[PDB]
Amino acid sequence: SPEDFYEVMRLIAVEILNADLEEAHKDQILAEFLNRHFSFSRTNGFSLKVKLEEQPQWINALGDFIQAVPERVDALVMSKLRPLLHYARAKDIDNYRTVEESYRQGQYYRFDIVDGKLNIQFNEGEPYFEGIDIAKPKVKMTAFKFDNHKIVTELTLNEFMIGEGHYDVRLKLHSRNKKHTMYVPLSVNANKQYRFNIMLEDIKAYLPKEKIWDVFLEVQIGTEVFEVRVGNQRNKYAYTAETSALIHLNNDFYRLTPYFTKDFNNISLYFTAITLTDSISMKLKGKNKIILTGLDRGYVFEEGMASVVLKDDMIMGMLSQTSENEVEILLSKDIKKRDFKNIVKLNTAHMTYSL
Amino acid sequence: SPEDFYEVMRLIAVEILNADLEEAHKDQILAEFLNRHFSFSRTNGFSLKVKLEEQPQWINALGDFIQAVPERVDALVMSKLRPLLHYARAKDIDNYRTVEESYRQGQYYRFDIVDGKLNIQFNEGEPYFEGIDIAKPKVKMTAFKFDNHKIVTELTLNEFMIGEGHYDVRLKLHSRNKKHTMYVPLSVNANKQYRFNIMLEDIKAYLPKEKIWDVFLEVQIGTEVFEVRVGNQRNKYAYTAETSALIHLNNDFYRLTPYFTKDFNNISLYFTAITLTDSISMKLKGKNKIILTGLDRGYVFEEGMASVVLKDDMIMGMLSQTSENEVEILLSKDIKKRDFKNIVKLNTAHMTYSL
Amino acid sequence: SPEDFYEVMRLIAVEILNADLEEAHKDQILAEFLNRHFSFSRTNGFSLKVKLEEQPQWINALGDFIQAVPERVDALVMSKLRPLLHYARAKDIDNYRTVEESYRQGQYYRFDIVDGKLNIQFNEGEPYFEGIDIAKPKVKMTAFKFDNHKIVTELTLNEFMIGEGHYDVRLKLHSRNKKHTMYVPLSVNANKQYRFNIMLEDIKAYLPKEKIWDVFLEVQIGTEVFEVRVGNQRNKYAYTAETSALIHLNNDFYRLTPYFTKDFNNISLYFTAITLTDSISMKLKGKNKIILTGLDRGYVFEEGMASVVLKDDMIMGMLSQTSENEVEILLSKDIKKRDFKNIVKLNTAHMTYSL
Repeated sequence: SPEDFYEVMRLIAVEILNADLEEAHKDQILAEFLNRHFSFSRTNGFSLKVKLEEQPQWINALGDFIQAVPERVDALVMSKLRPLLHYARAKDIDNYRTVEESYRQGQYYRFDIVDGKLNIQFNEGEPYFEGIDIAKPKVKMTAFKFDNHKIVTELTLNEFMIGEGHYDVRLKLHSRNKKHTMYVPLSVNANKQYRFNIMLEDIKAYLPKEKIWDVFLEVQIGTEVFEVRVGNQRNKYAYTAETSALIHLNNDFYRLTPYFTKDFNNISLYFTAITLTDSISMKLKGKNKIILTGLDRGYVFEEGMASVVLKDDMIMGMLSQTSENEVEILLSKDIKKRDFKNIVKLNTAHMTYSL
Repeated sequence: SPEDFYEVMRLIAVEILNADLEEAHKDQILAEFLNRHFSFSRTNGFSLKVKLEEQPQWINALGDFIQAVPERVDALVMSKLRPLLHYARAKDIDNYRTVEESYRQGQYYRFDIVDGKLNIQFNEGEPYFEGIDIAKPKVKMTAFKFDNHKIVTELTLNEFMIGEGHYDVRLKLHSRNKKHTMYVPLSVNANKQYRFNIMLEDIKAYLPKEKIWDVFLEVQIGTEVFEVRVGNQRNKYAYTAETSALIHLNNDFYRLTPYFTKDFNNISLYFTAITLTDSISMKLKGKNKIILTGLDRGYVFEEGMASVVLKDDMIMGMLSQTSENEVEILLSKDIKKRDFKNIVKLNTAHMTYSL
Repeated sequence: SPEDFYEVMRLIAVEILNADLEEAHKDQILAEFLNRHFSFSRTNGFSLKVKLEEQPQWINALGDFIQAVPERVDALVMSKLRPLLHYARAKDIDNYRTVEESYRQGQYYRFDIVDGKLNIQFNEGEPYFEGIDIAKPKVKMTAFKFDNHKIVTELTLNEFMIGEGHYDVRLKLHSRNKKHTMYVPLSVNANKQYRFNIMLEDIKAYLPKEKIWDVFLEVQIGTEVFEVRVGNQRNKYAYTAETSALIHLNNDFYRLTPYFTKDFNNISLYFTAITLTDSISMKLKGKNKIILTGLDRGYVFEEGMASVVLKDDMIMGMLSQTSENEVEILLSKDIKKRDFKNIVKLNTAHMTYSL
């Protein structure tokens, strides 16, 4: 129960003050006490979790507890807590929730940035709290689709202390050895859902430099840069593990394989050479259907128009991903078995693969 | 005639000063007097409208009139008028026009921004006028084309007090209830003509959230943001009203319909469900042509390669928009009437529609 | 040899001081002396050119020479030399090289920008040198490919005093008369390799305004803009001179021709009208191959799916660039010679050309 709890934290704050050493050393010890308690106790975001009727009962005890700590100490504590300490002593939970609410989406009544920090007035007539640090945004990968033509991924900023439009975002590919880097511009965003089209024709020339490419979201605020590793929060990955995309580069074949890391479950891209006939079989089904089968893993191809090229003939077709390791190319006419063996080239809607 | 006119405005300025109340209250009343007169009288942009020979005759009378108002008052008047008041008293119309000229395109001899405001020196050797506010840009929609694959729109900033390169622009879709938002990056710009390619594959996932999407141009200068509603100034809209684009989304069909609002003639996008066979007929013409007819409104499709898919066969074709509600798909071979009834799938160059 | 050389420069610095005129006029004459010597002598970048063992022998003599010039003068010399003058007197070549190293890629131990200038601490514990100007980046065009559908060019910043991520870049097309302009956004970048996809459908409407379009790279740092003319440093151009791309615009045909200027060997784009049948021949080879031959210059087309349209029939094909002025369209079926003469329309994968 609230005031039985904050009763206790009040007395602990009292004894830190009546310990036996200097004045300013007690507040530093005390300042660390409420950085942690507001970060890791019941107090964090109580105005959004507790239902609205019981929260009046919460702010009284918090108020008497926060009344016990001197106003001096609000300068050494983490900057984003100064408003909550102030409305705690004032037992003002319309504004206390507003603040905790204001941090989640970055919607303040009035605000602006100064020196890369926030100055916020949370409601009309209330003071401005100045110099509030900007914490790292939480990112959830809410979509991830890919084929042999592009990768489409959606990253959703679930929590960020600053609203849409005042920051820039890019998708960052960082090699595991940190030596090489790729940046993909934003394609479109709907509120805080950020969608990136990674065209493999754009990144084919740079991928061979390293095998492991880790995915980050870069978020820039003027010149303060956040590097957010992405993947550990996500919607359910839509493919069987090791599902890959076929890449063709300087007469050689490669696979691009998304996967999730062992230590922290983040998403990365594995790029390595293959031998096409060891990885994918090509067979004739009926007289007008070509079937591509991933032998060890699924390969996803873009659906739509396709063609097969012989040395003196060509046939159009329609490609469809019938299963996660099986692709059907429905040809526009019959192909004899003897000529099927002489396919020189296979094309999807945007890519060509010389056999 | 000029000095008969500015004669009068001089005497009106004289009587505001000889009214009977405090000193600073007269200038505020006076400051509002010339905010309006420069905004809504013959004086606005006279150096660009009047032909060059008669303007010398204008600046003398303006000079004697502006000579009557104290230099004190140039601090409470709208910031962008301070240069014109100064060159008025100086009866300097080479610089007066230069200023009015300088505001139209944002081409100053010397300038830079400070606190989101302009500090301008209009000619060599002349003073710097500091702290000039930036008014909202005028936008004209100079192109708007669309099909079932993308929207291409060109927005031209006809007037803006700051030159190309120092601001950013994005295309904003804002739901009528302000709840949801889409931002499209700039695709290319030629001087102050800004072209946006809105790929429907990029926005298909976000459109179903609301029916009405209003079009804005966002213009950002550091952190000062302008929201400009667009459409009321435009070149002639190139389609018959209610012309739409067909969208396919999770087995369901929709229309995306550009239109212009009743109250202020701005352009918006209407997204709503349809029943394909109630809206579009598909018929065979001759033996090798498929005709799509919009029954209630025209539907625009991307011209170029297309195909029709049957359950065990496929046929390529060429799509052409023969009229605004009629589309022809010229097939590569004949199709029997009995098989035309068994078309399972229809594809344009970039989109697929399962029947 | 080092100290025989810097011996001399020391004495020259001595006599500039013992000349007969004012104090501050000698330092200005002296300040210009070491702007040039560090810019155009053995001293420039010696810590990166000389091999590591012999450089200790270099910094002693430089030290005694730089010891002779007063510390007063480091304020009037070019800002980026202040660290090297300081570590010269200190004969500190671990830090001297670090600085020269730090300028090449823009990798400082600690730094930030202030007023569009750098404040740098080069190693842990060392002072901060403040107010360092940012010189123009060196640009090398490391790739340039094009066809009738897009231009793909890669620009590599070989040297830039500021690391990736803190600046923006755009590709600029500037008409020779400076009247018209085109800006192409960045498509992707890998470290300091910046790739631009210039879609001709995006720039077709703006190209007719002028014939000569010069290529620049714009680099923006807050509001300080660099205009870097590109082309004179490049990898070997991949096409024969005058190789062009065919453009179709309002029933008329044009060529877009990259070329390099006479005076400074920079790359530009020439846009001018042609008569299709005077520039490109179309002939039948065998019964299923259409050959496009550039008569006066090569024309590059995008490889992949293509089609030819007759007034009541259409044929798909595969386009391949067999030589730099010869293109083969391998049709899906035979075409009679009498119907080949009645081709109304020719399509590549993304473009259409009405004959």
